[PDB]
Amino acid sequence: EWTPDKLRQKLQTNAHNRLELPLIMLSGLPDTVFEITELQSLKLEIIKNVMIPATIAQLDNLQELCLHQCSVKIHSAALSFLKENLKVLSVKFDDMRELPPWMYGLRNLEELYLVGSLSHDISKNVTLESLRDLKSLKILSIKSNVSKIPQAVVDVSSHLQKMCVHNDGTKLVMLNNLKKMTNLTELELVHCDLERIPHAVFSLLSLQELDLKENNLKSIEEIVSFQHLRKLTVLKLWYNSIAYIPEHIKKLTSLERLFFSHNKVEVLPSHLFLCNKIRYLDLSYNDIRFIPPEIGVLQSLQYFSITCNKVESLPDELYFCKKLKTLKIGKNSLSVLSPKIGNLLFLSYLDIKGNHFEVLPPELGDCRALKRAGLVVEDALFETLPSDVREQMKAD
Amino acid sequence: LRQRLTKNAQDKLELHLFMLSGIPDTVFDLVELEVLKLELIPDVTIPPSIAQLTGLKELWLYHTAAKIEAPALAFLRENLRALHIKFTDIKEIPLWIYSLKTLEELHLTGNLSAENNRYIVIDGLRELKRLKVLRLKSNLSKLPQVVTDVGVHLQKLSINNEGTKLIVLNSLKKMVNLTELELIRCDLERIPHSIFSLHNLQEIDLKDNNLKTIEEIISFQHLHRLTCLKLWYNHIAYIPIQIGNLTNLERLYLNRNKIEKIPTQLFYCRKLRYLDLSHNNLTFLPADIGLLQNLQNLAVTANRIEALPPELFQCRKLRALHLGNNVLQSLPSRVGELTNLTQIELRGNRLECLPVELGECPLLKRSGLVVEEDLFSTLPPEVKERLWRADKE
Repeated sequence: EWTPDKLRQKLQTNAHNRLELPLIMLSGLPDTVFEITELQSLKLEIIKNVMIPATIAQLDNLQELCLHQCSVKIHSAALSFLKENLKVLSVKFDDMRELPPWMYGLRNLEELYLVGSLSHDISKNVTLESLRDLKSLKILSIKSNVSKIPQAVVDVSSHLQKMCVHNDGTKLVMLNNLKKMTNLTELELVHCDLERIPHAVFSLLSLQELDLKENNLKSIEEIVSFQHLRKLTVLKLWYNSIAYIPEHIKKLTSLERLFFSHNKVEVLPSHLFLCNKIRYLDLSYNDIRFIPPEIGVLQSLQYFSITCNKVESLPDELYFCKKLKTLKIGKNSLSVLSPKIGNLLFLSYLDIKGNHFEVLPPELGDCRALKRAGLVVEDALFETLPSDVREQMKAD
Repeated sequence: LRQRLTKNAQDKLELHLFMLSGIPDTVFDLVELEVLKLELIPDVTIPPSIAQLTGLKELWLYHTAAKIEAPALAFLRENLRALHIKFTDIKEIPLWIYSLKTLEELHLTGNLSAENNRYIVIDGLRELKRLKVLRLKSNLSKLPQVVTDVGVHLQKLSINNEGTKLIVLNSLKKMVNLTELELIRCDLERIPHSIFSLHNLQEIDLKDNNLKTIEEIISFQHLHRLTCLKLWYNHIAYIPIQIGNLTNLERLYLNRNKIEKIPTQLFYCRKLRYLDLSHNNLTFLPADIGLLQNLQNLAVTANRIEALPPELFQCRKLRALHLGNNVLQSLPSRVGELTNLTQIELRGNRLECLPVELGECPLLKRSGLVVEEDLFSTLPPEVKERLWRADKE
């Protein structure tokens, strides 16, 4: 049925920029798969009871597998070859049998994407506790209900660099495992049902990027020990219910990426602006009433998204900072736009859609890095501009 | 058969006959067919109805023991011009291939080296006169004397031994008409001097020859016509400065090597157009890349380059900037000055956000701009509308 020509014309690329075969709705693998030796990945979607032959040895370029609802078996020499060749895996398990026990037998694994539906009996998974066999595993994305962190995660404490969980409404407990992370750099706890910051997250000592998205954090209080995360530059805390940012964020002087958008903060603090190292500050769709005038310290800020907030008064101190490149104030509560905007030499993004304005000043022509495609304004207010001012951003 | 017709890389009409009892006569009734592909056809005879196959120019023989009719033999003598022969046994090759006179491209893939059949079977390629392309994926321990006899008219010698070293013995001096030499997977471990004795070569490929050192290239100025030095898939850990003497290079394929630093002398060559240094150990990119104005596709995929210098965007002819799988922290806005850019690869990088000026490139589209979806979302929805429209329009 599946000639090699059909598989050659089936060939395409995946989300990881690899040559992937999306084998979907089949009974097994064809033997003409292995004639395409240039393949780098196979997407097996709902192909159960599959026995992989040794002819996979012809797939020298293969470095990725993506098993989607497939209860696949492998043969011994094929197992050895994929042990000596494979780097990336991504297995989804709608049913437990669809997760294969053979896949942990490799040792050259770097990246793993363990999406699926794990049972709450997590510590009983000896198949999980075989990730200690993997001597190069650095990316571990478990999109499943991980209530209690496995000791499988303990066994890969050092070699791991990216740790991702989508717990999907289950509380993340047994914190001593995440205390045992030594060389982990990227902790991505997306929707782990964290009622606050866990003490495990704070016992990290080598973190660089922390994401607590969709985690109902109550406060950011323990920050007296975030100073030990001098390696941290990325703080991802948006789509949350945080209502305030205390002064304690001054502890980290290496913070660059700060996310606080879609939060319950009603007034932005000035002591948040006291830190000047912060280059990325995201606060879109917040409830901020006004910006205190201490934001002038934030000179290195290249991203201040205050768009779709409740902000009615914008101080002139923010326009003193000229390094702000990506600035979005769209759908805000402003009344007039500040004439002094020309000092922002590096300003590519300006978004003012939805916000009520009386008359667009000619000083919008004073922006140098602004572009007409970068200046998202309505057609009616596009008409309310001088022709030279129109051409200033329209003509490249 | 009409719906079975396809097209090859050479834009010729194609027909792949795989695992049939014989060969259909309705295949031979076709007139628009150009390349017929005989794969795994056990012991068939070619009917003279090949007189209908006037556009037929490439006979592809894969494991096919073919017997031949005399009028069809004459027709193939006067029409057929490209024959590819793959065989498992040295008796599987047809003996009427020597009677072909219009044949110029031959692809003898499969072991020609056997006891008392080592190049004695193909000793009949002396009868071949117009042969210019001779691909040999045949595990040759030593290069034949028969190609030393033939190479006066040969113009391309692609030898794949799949792991067997050639004892060249400078025997290419009698082979003076080569314009291309593709020594692939030969495990040479050194560049021999036969390529150096030649003068007419313009495309030199030394793929997977385990070239640890390439210090000989100082003499490559003697080769005044070389334009594509494909020194890829080797063990090259550094580039000697005498490559600066090679001003005639246009494509320098050094990808999948162990080179960790580019000397600035390599950056003297103004004629470089395809600087592919992907899958290497480069940690920084020198600014002198702005001097290389003729560069079009700079592929530094899967390197250690953390920051692109602004001088990289001095060269306005960059058509395909393959920056994927690198450690690029941020891409500077000077890419908005580039116009020839058609496909830029940024997925798999440390890129924090996509700058707005990336939308300034006219010919760039979504298929060209391959990037992670969240990285795509960082562009303004009006700029994102422009790029999505370039996908649409």
